Amino acid sequence: TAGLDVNEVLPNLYAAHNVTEPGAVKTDHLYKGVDIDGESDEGVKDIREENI
Amino acid sequence: DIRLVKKVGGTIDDTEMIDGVVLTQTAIKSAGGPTRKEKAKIGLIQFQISPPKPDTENNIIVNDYRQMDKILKEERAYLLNICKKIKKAKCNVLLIQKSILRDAVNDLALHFLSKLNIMVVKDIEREEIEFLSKGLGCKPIADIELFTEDRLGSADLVEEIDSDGSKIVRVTGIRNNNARPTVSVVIRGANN
Amino acid sequence: AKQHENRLEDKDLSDLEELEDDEDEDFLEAYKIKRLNEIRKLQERSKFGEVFHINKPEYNKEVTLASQGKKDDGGVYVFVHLSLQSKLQSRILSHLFQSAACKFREIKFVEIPANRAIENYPESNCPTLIVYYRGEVIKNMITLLELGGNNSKMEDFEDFMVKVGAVAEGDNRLIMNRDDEESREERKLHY
Amino acid sequence: SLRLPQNPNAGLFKQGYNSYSNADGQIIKSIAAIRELHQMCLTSMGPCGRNKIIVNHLGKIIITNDAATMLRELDIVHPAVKVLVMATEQQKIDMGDGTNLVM
Amino acid sequence: VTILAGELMKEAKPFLEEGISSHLIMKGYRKAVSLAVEKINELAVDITSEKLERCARTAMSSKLIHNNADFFVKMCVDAVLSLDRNDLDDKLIG
Amino acid sequence: QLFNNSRSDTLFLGGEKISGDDIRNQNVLATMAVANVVKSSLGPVGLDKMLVDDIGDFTVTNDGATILSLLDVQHPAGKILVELAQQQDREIGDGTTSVVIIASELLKRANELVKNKIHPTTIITGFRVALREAIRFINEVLSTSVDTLGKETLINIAKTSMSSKIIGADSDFFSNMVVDALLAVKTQNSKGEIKYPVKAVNVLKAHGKSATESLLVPGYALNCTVASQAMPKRIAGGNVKIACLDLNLQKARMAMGVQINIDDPEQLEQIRKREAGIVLERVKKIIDAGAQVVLTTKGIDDLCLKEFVEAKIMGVRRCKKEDLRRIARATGATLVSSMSNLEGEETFESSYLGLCDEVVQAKFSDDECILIKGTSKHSSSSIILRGANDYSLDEMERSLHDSLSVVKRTLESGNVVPGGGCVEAALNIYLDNFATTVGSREQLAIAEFAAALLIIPKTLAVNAAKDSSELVAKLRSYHAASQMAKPEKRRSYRNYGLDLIRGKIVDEIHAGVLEPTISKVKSLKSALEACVAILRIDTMITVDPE
Amino acid sequence: NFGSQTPTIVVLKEGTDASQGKGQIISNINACVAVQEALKPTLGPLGSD
Amino acid sequence: RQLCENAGFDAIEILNKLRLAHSKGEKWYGVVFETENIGDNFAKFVWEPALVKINALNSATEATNLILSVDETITNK
Ligand SMILES: Nc1ncnc2c1ncn2[C@@H]1O[C@H](COP(=O)(O)OP(=O)(O)O)[C@@H](O)[C@H]1O
Ligand SMILES: Nc1ncnc2c1ncn2[C@@H]1O[C@H](COP(=O)(O)OP(=O)(O)O)[C@@H](O)[C@H]1O
Ligand SMILES: [Mg+2]
Repeated sequence: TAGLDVNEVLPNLYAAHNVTEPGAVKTDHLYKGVDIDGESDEGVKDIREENI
Repeated sequence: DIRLVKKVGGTIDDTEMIDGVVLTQTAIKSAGGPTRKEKAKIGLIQFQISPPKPDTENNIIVNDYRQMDKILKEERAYLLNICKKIKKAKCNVLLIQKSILRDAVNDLALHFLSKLNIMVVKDIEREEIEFLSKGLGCKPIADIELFTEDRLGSADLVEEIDSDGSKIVRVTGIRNNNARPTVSVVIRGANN
Repeated sequence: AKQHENRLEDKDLSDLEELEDDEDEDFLEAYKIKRLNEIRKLQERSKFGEVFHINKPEYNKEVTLASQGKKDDGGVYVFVHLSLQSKLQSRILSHLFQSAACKFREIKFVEIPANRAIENYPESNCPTLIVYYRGEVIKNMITLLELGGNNSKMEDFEDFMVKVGAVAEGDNRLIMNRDDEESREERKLHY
Repeated sequence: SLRLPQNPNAGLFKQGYNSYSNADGQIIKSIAAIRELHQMCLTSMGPCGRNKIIVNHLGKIIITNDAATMLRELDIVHPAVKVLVMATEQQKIDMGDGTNLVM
Repeated sequence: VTILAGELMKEAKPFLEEGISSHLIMKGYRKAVSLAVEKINELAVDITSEKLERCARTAMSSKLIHNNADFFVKMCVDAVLSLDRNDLDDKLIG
Repeated sequence: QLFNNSRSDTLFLGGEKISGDDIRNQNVLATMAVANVVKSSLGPVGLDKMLVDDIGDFTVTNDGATILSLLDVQHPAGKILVELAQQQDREIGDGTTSVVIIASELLKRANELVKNKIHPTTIITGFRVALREAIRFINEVLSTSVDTLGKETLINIAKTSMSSKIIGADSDFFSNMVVDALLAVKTQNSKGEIKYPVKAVNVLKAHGKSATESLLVPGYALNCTVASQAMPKRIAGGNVKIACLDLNLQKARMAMGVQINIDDPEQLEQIRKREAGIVLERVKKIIDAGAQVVLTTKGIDDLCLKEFVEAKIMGVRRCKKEDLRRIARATGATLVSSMSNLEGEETFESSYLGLCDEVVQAKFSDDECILIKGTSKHSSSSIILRGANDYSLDEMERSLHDSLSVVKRTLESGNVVPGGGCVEAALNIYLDNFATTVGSREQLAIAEFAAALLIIPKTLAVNAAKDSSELVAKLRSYHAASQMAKPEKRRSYRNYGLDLIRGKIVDEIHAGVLEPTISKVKSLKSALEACVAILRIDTMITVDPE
Repeated sequence: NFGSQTPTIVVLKEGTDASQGKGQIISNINACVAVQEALKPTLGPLGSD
Repeated sequence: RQLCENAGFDAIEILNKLRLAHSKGEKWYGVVFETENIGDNFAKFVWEPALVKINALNSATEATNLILSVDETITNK
């Protein structure tokens, strides 16, 4: 629905979760999500600052 | 005297005045002997080239098996000596009228003319005889005995081009130089 | 239902012999005797076969009496041609009469000049084709623009004879039904 | 040969009644029947979702991006699709949130 | 309002034929209309001097009484002056 | 559009009367209604369609040539685009899908100019000055045909014609096939002018293995069955003589209107014998000539088959007229309509016979084909297409037939240009600077003419289901710098287009896609002449049938 | 099983309009442009009624 | 655009004059029907409130964005 190619946006987002929880605490890879408008690649700049 | 020939194909920009008399009909291509003619003598045939018969219906009987050999030989002989007189008069281009009532040509007559490299056409309108005769300077012919060289015209190039599907017969130049020449121009266009 | 009728209906006396080895003799020969009798009737009815170039006194007999025939209502169709040698369609129609005369011997083919037919006839209306039957005019046909005009063919003339009831639809002599031997040869091979 | 016996012992039930077993790929058809209106929901989820025109027989129009709402007006024939209508209707009544997801 | 909305939809026709999504076209107008409202506030004036007459002549355009504005505007301005502030009852102008 | 107009108010016409901008809008929707089926078929990303005849029969077709011919439209404004698709197939043989889209958009984009009170005479004048300026720019931007040490051109030309087809993936195999086919069937005419007769090669509808394993025949393949089954099927040895006859060889009656009449019944059997003997005397002299293979246009009766079976001659009936001219032209024989000469005698000379190396009858999925290979005088070629069914091969037949016309033009005219909407995007930058020079009202006509030319590269991206503005904006950026190239090669930012399989802008010369420039010339004029025909109409007068 | 016909179950009712494709939203724009054409010449003092 | 087409004037000469003359015609630059020319509207005493303009753009922007977020049409019965 965002006018992006799903074949490139979907597996780019899997890379954030294929790098699973290393030995360091306070991992911030959980807030990665899709983006409707903006930057390329798509993992959103967190859903954080966005407040959604 | 100013005939407007309509040919579907091409564009309007390709329209130009043809020097000689352009023919609308295409060639027969039943034999397909000659391809391109140069310095050809044009003749206008009004009679029909066929085996010997009057215009009315007839009855031919066969009382002996030897009569068929004379019939099959003499039928082509009537076509042969016509081609000899055509060869004696060195007439290279022939124009035959429509002639719905009597057969204009056949496979036998086309074969003898194929060896002599003589093109032939059909489906000529009766009203266009004034345009072809006055334009090309060729008097018509309606009898084989009165066929001679003085009644025939002349031309430098007589050919039939195939310009992207649109087939047209074109004549270039007339050496008779009669009193009042004629005009012929083909109209080309994308749409009919 | 039609598969049983096509064995006899769609085969002449020459074609019925194909089923001599396959079908029963009594079933086949019973119909061959019927079709043989029909062929004999056409031979007796073959009183014509060339164009009758007539003149007027005679018209009052040839054209009309004939149309009565036996008068058993043995009617006879009589195709008249008011010929005019100056017209191009008239000479075409004269050729069709002699061609059809050699085939359909039961139908009478009549020809006469149009100037000698009717007092001061319009030359523009010629050639004229009239069809008599039992003294009554079945068809007063006008010039051949209906039948193609200058491009009239033998197939168009035979089709007109079927419309006026002069020849049956499934007649083996008509060019529409008289398929070529090479045509039937290809059908048997591809069957 | 010209005509079948047309399903004998069919007078046990009325002519209008029909059975639909799992065989003959009918469960695949029920999944395909869901796929007809499910693709309508694809273009209606999210912030970039597109609303839908629904003209009723009375003429009252409602333009919307919400599943539970759009499925109220559409008269459905397939019973398996009506399970999604009442499932989304339960979602709207109880929580009032997340109806496209149910669909 | 109508000949303007149709032009925006007619202008959105070839973009929909292209691969432009629907939300991209709406984001442009919704972001541009915010500047148009602010720009119209700058085009408009804060006029208080000179104390109605001129505004009525333009509202009567495109119909019958525009040519007779010399007579109807003189008494039409007196219609609203009878009404006081903060009431503005429309049924009194029946 | 809104409602129907009044029917002959104080005009007294038996039919309908309409006028104003309503019919001008109906012509735009009419050209757009017939163009929508052509939109999805453009470019390699386009998909095919199927037309059902309401009798079960269907045919798969991609090109808009025969699709619009089959679609029976009753609106006469749409008939001009129907005939335009048929016209472009005759002369050029490629781009029927593009002229319909270009002609429709020129009318669609010019519809805005109508309600601006710009007259159509001024609009077409602005289009025509843009046309001849575009033709000269096309004549400047064209490239030579050498490009390297080797040829490296004709293999790439086939890929453009072969794209957007079912066998576009197999174009690498078929590219060598089409170039080897047309180089074999060349001829000589007009004292040095080389010609390439299209359709001279035989396209056979075979079924079997696959389109990838389609064997190219080094010679002509005749599609006909053998007469008798007891004949020899394979004829080996060199110098196989080919006889091409057309006269009537089966037993026929006498002259067309004569009647046989005889009084003496003794000679009734003799006349029957000579009618059966006169037809066998012709077959006797062919055996004396020693023709191993004989071909006849007409039928062959069983009276003639016994002599061919005995003497081991290959007699084939039911040949067609157009085929035997190519057999005689390839094998070196001459067409014989009848056996005669200038003399009164009747005979047959050995010079009439052709020559070939091998003749073999092959059968593949109920398709008997006589494979004639090794013509000594002149070479020939045939392509045996193989696929699923006959209706799928009709798309392949049209795909190959269009490929011959495109490869015909690049050899007749060596000038070519790249694909991917390169010249369509280059003319926009050239015409924008020219539109400002002319000054007056023709600026909008030349400008909107340029905007309509961009629809070709836009449709490639819309049908690809990708983002189109990014590719068009990048293609616009490179072409924008081409006019401002600042010559001193380093003249880059030209000869680029779209790459749809990857979605990038790369060099079309290295990618291996080209198209002849003459196709661009005739398509633009024929598209504009069709646009002139629709714009100049004001009012319609539809008369009902009596 | 209860009938030899086995009718295929349609999703929507009979008579329901068509659905997704090419030209759905364009028809709504052309429908608005059609209504917009009637109100087009009525603009300004030199218009019509 | 349409305001001048109904007046019978050519739109190209008008629309070319509006764009290139906004520098000296800062804000009160518009069409004049009486003199068949283009000039300042402040001298002609033609006025109009701003509330028509704000509600027109907001209603027109809301109208076009309503169905632009629609790609379906369902009509029962
Ligand atoms: N601006 C945005 N950026 C990223 N994700 C969003 C944004 N807006 C909505 N979403 C996501 O889209 C989803 C849509 O949920 P949805 O089912 O439409 O909610 P509702 O039940 O209100 O319809 C939400 O779960 C949310 O995570
Ligand atoms: N491989 C390709 N890459 C980019 N564009 C192509 C390619 N193949 C074809 N095209 C474009 O498609 C257009 C028309 O293609 P064409 O072969 O005429 O289609 P059709 O065979 O359906 O008529 C050409 O103008 C060309 O630019
Ligand atoms: Mg092509």
